[PDB]
Amino acid sequence: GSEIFLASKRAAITYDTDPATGEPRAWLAPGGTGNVVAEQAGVLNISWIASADSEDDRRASALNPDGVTMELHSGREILVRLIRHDPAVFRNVQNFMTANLMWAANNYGWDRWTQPSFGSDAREGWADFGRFTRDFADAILKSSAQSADPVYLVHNYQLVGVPALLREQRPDAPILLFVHIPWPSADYWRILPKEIRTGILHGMLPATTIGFFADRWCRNFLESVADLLPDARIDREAMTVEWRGHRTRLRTMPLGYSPLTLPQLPEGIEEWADGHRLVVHSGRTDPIKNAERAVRAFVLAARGGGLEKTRMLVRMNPNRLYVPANADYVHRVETAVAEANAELGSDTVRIDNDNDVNHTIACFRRADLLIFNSTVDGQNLSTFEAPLVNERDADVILSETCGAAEVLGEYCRSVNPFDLVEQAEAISAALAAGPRQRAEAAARRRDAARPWTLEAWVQAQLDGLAADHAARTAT
Amino acid sequence: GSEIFLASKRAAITYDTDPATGEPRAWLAPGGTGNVVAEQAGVLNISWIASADSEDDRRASALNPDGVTMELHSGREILVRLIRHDPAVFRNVQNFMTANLMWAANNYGWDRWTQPSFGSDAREGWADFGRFTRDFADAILKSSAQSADPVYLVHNYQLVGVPALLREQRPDAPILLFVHIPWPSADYWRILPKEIRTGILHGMLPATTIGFFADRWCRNFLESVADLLPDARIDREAMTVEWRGHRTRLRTMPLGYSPLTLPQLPEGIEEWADGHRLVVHSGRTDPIKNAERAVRAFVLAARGGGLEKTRMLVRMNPNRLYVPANADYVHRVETAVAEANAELGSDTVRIDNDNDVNHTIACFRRADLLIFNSTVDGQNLSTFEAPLVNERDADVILSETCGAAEVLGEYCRSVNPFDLVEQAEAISAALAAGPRQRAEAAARRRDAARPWTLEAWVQAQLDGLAADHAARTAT
Ligand SMILES: Nc1nc2c(ncn2[C@@H]2O[C@H](COP(=O)(O)OP(=O)(O)O)[C@@H](O)[C@H]2O)c(=O)[nH]1
Ligand SMILES: Nc1nc2c(ncn2[C@@H]2O[C@H](COP(=O)(O)OP(=O)(O)O)[C@@H](O)[C@H]2O)c(=O)[nH]1
Repeated sequence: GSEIFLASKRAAITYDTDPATGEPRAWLAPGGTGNVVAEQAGVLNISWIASADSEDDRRASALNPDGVTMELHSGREILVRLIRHDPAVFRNVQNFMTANLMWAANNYGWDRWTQPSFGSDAREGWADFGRFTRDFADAILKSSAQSADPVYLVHNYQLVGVPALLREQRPDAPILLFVHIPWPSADYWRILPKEIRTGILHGMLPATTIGFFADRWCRNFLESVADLLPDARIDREAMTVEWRGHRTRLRTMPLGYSPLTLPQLPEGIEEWADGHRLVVHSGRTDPIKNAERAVRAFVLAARGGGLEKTRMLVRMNPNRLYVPANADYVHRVETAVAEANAELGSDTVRIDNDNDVNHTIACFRRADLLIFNSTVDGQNLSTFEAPLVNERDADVILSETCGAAEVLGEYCRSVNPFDLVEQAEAISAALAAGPRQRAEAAARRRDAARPWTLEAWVQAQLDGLAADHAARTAT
Repeated sequence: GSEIFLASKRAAITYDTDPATGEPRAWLAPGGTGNVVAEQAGVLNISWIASADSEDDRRASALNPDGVTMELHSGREILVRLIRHDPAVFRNVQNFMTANLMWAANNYGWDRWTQPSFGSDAREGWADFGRFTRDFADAILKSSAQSADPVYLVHNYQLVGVPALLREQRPDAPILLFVHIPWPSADYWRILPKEIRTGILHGMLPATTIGFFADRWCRNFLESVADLLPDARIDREAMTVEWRGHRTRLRTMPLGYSPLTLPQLPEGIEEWADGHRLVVHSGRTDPIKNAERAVRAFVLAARGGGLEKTRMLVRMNPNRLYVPANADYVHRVETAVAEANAELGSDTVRIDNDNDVNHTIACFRRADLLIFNSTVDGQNLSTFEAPLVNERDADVILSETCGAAEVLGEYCRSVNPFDLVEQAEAISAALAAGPRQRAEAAARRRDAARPWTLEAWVQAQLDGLAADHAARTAT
């Protein structure tokens, strides 16, 4: 029976009051990673350590300092411990991860000619990240003080410094670090200031296993290590790092969707889309989602004819609008949608900006063509969800730089996300395709997407960690 | 006796009139590559094929379509053949090579989030590049039609398509291709439209040898091949590619300086610099030269004290001012220099913009600190010339992303060109260093730079090509 200690940037908890008694309730959101880990076979118990990121979170942590036991179905339970970081440190590290710095570092945001220019702001953000990293390590370790053989699962890029600190106190523990975002090319990674580009590698490599969604990110990580750490010896075939006694295995662990996640359309959208084939692009208000280039490509396609009764919905998820790169991205999309309507006709392209996840699934079902043309994406789960719920045999245009292209690229229209001509031709070809060809393609697409569930991904992590821990013990 | 056929974008020829007779003269500029190749031992004769890029070049070409024999010293000669391309095709290919496209592709200019967006303009530029590529191949082959065992030396990025066309007609010939600019990471190279990113590789790989200035570019090239061509088999150790029968060797061939290049200062500059230590940043009007970040770093250093009697000259070489990225780069430097003077005092930082190699060498000699902090640079020969002529024991700040850092990085202050804090600290430390420490460092620096001459680089090319041709013949 494994004793699991899961660390992640957030533990999705819903806070409200009971509709009958009014007593305050806090219970876990279904479909989380912790809820799935607790269901696995070799799991005796599980603790979930995450950050307090709301005012409710701060009360819950202060009022239950060592963690609260939350009941799942089937009589399972998790000890959820929320860390109350320093407010000033937390807010700076949160800015440290946005496109103001670290997001642009791992999601290919800088042109090098004009950006970035690291000042004292980067040195202070890095110092605050260290304090934030120790906050997690001490909490994880204190939560696992009484465990004989704790198993550590460290998720999200915010925790890349945690493995070294865990290994410092627990030399023999299995430590998995999983990064949900891409790893950039060695030349791109070393844009970062020296203390950050090397210090981040020093924090991850003591892990037993480092997991990414895609082979490409594992490859770039290995090249970044070989480039920056001369005493490190990499093996691209075996996917391993040898560094100061640490043996580290790099693993690709693709994720697709959670069945528990898979309603009506947003207000006005159904009537607006009536009588028209509906092109749908969906994604967060993040520059990587590439909705501006999608809109331009839809215009280049419409100039080629055949799109007279076709409209485009740019479904958008508001997130971190306070980041200049995100707001600018919305502004650039709004411009392109304005110019698209100014040439093709009023109400040809529409933007819908909201958090209703049911509205997005409703858009997935209605779509006649799905565009997921990210400039880069750690994986992009929407490109798995959308074909699985779409009952219209919609084609899928998928960027080759999405992590999901390694799994689904053969079953989609794979495109260079920077080439408007190629993307316009894919839009035109996808809509010219007949009903029978689209139906057979969508069946092959759904079959390729179905196996990549949350549970299989968690099983991949545990089995993978178990095997590399056995290996690291022998070597 | 080898029969050499050198191809390059330009053959530097000076046209004017005799000061006594007035008859028009056309003779080769000393120190060119062709003049040095003709001087080697195993060279019986040599033909130099290049583009006509002036009106004098066009009249010279029209009047000698098969080439004009130009006399060198010691009774040697080269057949210089200038190609008269189609003006509309030529002008489009020149734009194809500028930062409007291909320069940004190999010199890391795009942020991916907002640039680039390839339209029909890229498809047409590529078609014109093909026509331009055939112009060179037929000219090279027609110049080598009567040669029994021709040796082909193809220089400059404009000719990356030439090796395949030569190999098409001369299956057994030694073909060297040398690229003077960096090769980007595989993830970055594949920004380009599919027909370009693969078609450029298809044109390069039939070469017997592909040469770069730095190990990093050879590595990135190999990774680009392995990523884009599944039938290609690379060997990172042996530095080779196996593709459709072609055996291709990748070689690093560093170049430093030409002794023939190594006077009066620019007007006003000597008096302006009198009584002050002079920081000197020199480079073309190209965004990669990074003069904007150098000026900001000089300001961060000056805020730390110790620079009260120090001034900095941003020496600039106008080149392709018609390119938006170059003009914007000049504008951004002017802004930074304006704000530097508005904070530290009038006439602290000065820009000197003109094309005069003698003025730049004079600035090299006067400098007390040299900054060559390129965002990226294929090699950067200025970082070799400047310490070799500087008689003031000036320190050298050298960007780690310059190809020259592979040779001189250990002997300079190597910096991350994007970190203003690190670069400011290097400026401060370089100016705080005492006379004796700087003198021993400059002596070691000159000793490391001295062997990398033009002649040694040409010998590297011929010896390297000879060895790879013997290997390719056996296999
Ligand atoms: N909360 C919320 N989630 C959404 C919305 N639209 C889509 N989603 C979900 O967010 C996820 C998108 O993740 P992914 O495509 O990997 O891109 P990410 O933003 O980088 O995680 C999918 O599971 C969607 O079902 C929305 O409006 N609100
Ligand atoms: N024609 C001309 N050449 C210059 C000037 N200033 C410097 N140079 C030379 O141009 C060369 C610079 O090359 P390099 O540093 O490799 O950068 P590149 O411009 O990208 O090739 C050096 O040989 C300098 O001596 C100038 O004002 N005019």
